[PDB]
Amino acid sequence: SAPRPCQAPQQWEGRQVMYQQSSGRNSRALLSYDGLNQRVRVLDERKALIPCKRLFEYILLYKDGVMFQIDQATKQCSKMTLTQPWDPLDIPQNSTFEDQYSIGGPQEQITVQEWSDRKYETWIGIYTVKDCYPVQETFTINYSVILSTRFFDIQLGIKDPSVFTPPSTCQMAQLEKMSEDC
Amino acid sequence: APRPCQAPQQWEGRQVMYQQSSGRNSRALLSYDGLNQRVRVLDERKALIPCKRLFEYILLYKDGVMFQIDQATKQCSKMTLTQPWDPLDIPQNSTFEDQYSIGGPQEQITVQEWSDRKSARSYETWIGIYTVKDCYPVQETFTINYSVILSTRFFDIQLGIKDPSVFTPPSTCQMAQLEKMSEDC
Repeated sequence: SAPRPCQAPQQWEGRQVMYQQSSGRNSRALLSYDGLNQRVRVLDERKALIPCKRLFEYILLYKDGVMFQIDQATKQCSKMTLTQPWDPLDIPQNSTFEDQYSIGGPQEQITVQEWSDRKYETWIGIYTVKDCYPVQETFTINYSVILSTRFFDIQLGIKDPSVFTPPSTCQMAQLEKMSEDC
Repeated sequence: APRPCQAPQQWEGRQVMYQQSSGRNSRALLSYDGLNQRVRVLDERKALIPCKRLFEYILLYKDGVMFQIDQATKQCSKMTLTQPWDPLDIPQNSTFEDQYSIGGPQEQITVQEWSDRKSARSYETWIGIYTVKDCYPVQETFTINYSVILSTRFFDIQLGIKDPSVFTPPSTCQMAQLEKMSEDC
């Protein structure tokens, strides 16, 4: 027979490195992922002091239809409507099985599997074999990367759920986006 | 402060190479022989969807040459090698960025991210992710003014080269086409 898809943990926090082709750049962030409540929080990290990217904090509530963008310094808020639907960090059953790799080398390694859902926008995810932790996600339109994103330092559960409760400023914030440049 | 480990300088495995020029990922087999300054790579096709035409590239940097070989007809292209040899290691001059852990608890590897930012007056930064215990390469990313021009992931690494004949070009490359050839069906 053929490999059957495992079940990704649906409550965990860790760190991400996200590449997007629109900018052509990498963004580091902390990432809280609560798939049980369809909600996700992310906090920009600066790598070195070279880009002055202006750090932000984004809170996405898909149970509602909304997301908040918060300057990390001034804490000023932007309320953005959420259009596209909730798309969880798991490997759906309908997905096909591409490949099984091993990362690292002979002494210290993990086995991982690459799956493709092709949800013509195609999605491809790499999750571990033993316990199904996410390592990488890639969304691609006609066979060119629009976005990929790497995950590490993952621990299960959410430590402090207040991460998901927006600051006082978002009680009545603008509606019209904020920049991301100094 | 973290000191850079020593990468293995002979291994074979598989690569996934992203290129921004194409915007695409290409899978291939990779034999890497940094002791002999030479590297061979053999295209793999994902599915039967792109008809990308498979190739085999052999890079001999000691002789300053590289050959591009059709996997079907075995026709060859000899292209002189310009930019110099750059091994898959973390040079000493490199600075230390971050230490991650991939996967989740129990089935995990710790890795270190290092950056050489090797200018050569253009400010092209190099960023490589290597394992912490025994220094195996997992990922390489070259970027010019802070946008990815090329990255490449490595897996299924075993040490040494099993059959070194991979590095001897086929009979046809003894006098090859001398220009580039296409990669399309």
